[PDB]
Amino acid sequence: FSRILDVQPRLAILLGDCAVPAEGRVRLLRKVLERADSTVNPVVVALLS
Amino acid sequence: TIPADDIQSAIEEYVSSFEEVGTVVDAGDGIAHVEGLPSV
Repeated sequence: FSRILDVQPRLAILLGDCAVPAEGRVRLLRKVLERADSTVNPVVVALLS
Repeated sequence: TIPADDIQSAIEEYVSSFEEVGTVVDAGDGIAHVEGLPSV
């Protein structure tokens, strides 16, 4: 996930919004993650969120 | 086995989810600092 996060850093920067509330942030994030289920493990999602 | 979907239009699913008044934080001696006002 760090690979896919760095290689296309657009998603990285749009997650770096300091002032913006984080509910939409985590929504966006998990959503992009479980867009596919190659991430069956949920604890990774818990950590990153 | 990674989410290689490359559907970053999923960012669209979120972008589409989206009067300016600031606040004096400190003042004195004729100078004032104003928090907020993102488009001044």
